[PDB]
Amino acid sequence: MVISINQVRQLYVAKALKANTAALTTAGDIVPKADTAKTTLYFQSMSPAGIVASDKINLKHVLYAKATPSEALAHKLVRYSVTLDADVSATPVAGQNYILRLAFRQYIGLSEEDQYFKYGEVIARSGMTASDFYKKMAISLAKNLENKTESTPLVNIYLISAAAASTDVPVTSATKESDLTATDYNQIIIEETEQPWVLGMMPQAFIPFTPQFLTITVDGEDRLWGVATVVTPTKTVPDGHLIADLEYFCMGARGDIYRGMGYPNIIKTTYLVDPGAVYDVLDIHYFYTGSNESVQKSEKTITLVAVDDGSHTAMNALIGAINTASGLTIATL
Amino acid sequence: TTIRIQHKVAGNKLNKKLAMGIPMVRNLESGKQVKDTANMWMHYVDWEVE
Amino acid sequence: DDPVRNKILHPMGGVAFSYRYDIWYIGTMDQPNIFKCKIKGDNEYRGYQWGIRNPFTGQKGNPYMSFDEDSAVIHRMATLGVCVLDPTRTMSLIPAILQG
Amino acid sequence: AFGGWLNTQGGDFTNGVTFINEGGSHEENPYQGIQIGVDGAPNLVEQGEVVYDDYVFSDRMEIPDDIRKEYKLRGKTFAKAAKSAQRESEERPNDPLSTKGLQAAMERIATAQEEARQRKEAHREG
Amino acid sequence: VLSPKDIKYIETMPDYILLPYDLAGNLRVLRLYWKSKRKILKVKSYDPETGE
Amino acid sequence: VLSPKDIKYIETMPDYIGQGADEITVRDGTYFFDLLPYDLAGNLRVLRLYWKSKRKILKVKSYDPETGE
Amino acid sequence: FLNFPRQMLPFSKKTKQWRKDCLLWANQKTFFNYSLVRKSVIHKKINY
Repeated sequence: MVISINQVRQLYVAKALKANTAALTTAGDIVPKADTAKTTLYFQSMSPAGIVASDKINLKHVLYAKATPSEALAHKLVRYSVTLDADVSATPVAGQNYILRLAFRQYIGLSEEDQYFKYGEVIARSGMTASDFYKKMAISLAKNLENKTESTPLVNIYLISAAAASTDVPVTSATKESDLTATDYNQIIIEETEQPWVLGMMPQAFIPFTPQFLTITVDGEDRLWGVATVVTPTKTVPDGHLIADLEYFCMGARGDIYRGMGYPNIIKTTYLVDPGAVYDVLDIHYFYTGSNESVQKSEKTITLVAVDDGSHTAMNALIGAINTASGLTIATL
Repeated sequence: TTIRIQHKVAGNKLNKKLAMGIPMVRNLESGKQVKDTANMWMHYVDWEVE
Repeated sequence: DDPVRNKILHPMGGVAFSYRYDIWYIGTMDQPNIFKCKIKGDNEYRGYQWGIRNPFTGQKGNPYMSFDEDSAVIHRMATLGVCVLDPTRTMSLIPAILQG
Repeated sequence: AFGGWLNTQGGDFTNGVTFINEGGSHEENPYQGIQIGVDGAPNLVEQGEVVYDDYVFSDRMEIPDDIRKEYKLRGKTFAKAAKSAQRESEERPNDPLSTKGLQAAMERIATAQEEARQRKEAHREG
Repeated sequence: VLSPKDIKYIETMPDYILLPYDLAGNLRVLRLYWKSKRKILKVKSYDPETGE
Repeated sequence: VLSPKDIKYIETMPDYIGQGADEITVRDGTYFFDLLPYDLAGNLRVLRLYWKSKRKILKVKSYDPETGE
Repeated sequence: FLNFPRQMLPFSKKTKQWRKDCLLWANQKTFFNYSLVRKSVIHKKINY
């Protein structure tokens, strides 16, 4: 993906801490190097084809040096609690068509003018309980949205019973009426889905929606049918696909600017980030001033990325190594 | 009410020819992405600033 | 009906700004009631500061340098307003879900 | 159109040599030539021949070595030998010395071509 | 050379008895003149009568 | 005498400049921000060099045919 | 547009929209000249 930069951004992956340049053995190692007079900070990093350093950070010219946890870069897949509005009728009115419209907004193109509209439908009948209704509409909402033949995954749709009320039973295009055997269904949960991701060419982007109801007559009045309230999300996508795209962009600042343009003829850069793991980010943002009447700042930033194992041990060892060599107050997260 | 804009490019982009792997598009005033065929990069820089 | 700026949806579908009724012109007024105030003479200042190259104007070699870096910034600015002489000649009708 | 002309400074300056091109040979042309003049009425020229002072240097002939060591020609053809004697005067057409240098050299290849015509006619009639 | 659409724009202008109008009800007329480049051909033609 | 490659150099050139005496803007409506081949007006450096070279020529002594002069 | 629209064209490609793109450029990017043998407009207006 393409990001915005403050005039440059270069990324190093902190796979190891070796404390000196003579112990750099495998690819992706990191030492934070500085001298006794704490005026320059740089990172002798072991690339897959030798040892390489960074631009030399003047420690009087840092602006912010903030390290972020891996929980702060997870997109929370939003949910909606679709229920029966009890003000119109607590029971499904036995003759009406009960239709619900999903209004998607990023479709196959980014603007909110590229839209997509999908529907679920249940004819309500006499004696049909509300639990027999949500058993009948989550199937009809799954047959249109959780289908096998759609172009892109749109939503994930569950049912919530009144007994458990915390676990979600998934409803798909293959689930029948006999598989969902429960008589206390009270809502339909419509959750976002993670879209497909390709390294460098297809960024991590999502499709939002809004469950909108249609009008069903009660005593002559065409009253809107239901209510949809944004309940708190319980599923998040990891940081694996943002940092995997972040090494793909920032390697073109230190290296070749094009990536595959003409393929008998490219410089194959080997990347170090596994896209299947979560990662922490540390951004040392600084500048370069001179000594003249033309002095002021050419602003820069250096991103260091270490692997996150649950309690951020591989990142905090890097912060604990930068704090002693350079003497900065980077907050150990 | 007084508004302002700002955009910055390097001086390297003076006559940088766009070898179009994907065709370079313009953003219209309508919102549509229209296709363009101008090989210079700076035609798509002052068009997005007006 | 523009859904890029209008983000609140109406309960009956569409954006909430679609249900807003505006009668801009009530009768004739003998002068323009709504007009776009623009300053006479304030053309927008197209203004570039640059260094040794200028990628916009296409100038190689600069006699008067602002600074010493390969850069070229555009600065443009416009002073602008509008005026409605008689807002009592104009009746509106706004949905309350736009919250005034 | 570059044929023996110096089109510079808005003006069209010639040294006298007419590079008659673009037509073709005598037998390829509808008219059978460029018909430069009707002054013999069919005065017909081809794509290779050059003209100086209404004298035509033929491209069909060749340069014998007995009239190469004398008269001091440089090209392989009489047309290509008149195309090399004008190389100095084609860039300085108003020069007094070069217009003397061109007129003196064109009379030599005139006497070089006329000697080749009489020695050929003696060969065929003999 | 004015089309009947362009007479209406002169006609529908607001009664003022970047900026298309004046406060004397006038019209901003911008004449632009430029020197474009055009492709011509220089042809050298042997006249049939003389040779010039 | 100009080639069409040389017209393409003439065509791609500066022809507009911008305001002139982060920029601080002063003066209100009239905002004021606070051997090279173009003139910052859209002109071209026509440098013309005239020089006296050397030419080898010959002085030749000949005789008039009719009188021995 | 970036500059004045390309003048090194054949005559058939100087269509209705090529001439209008030329004239729309004069509407926008023709207010500020480093005139080499003229004074400023604010200087001349003070003189009158």
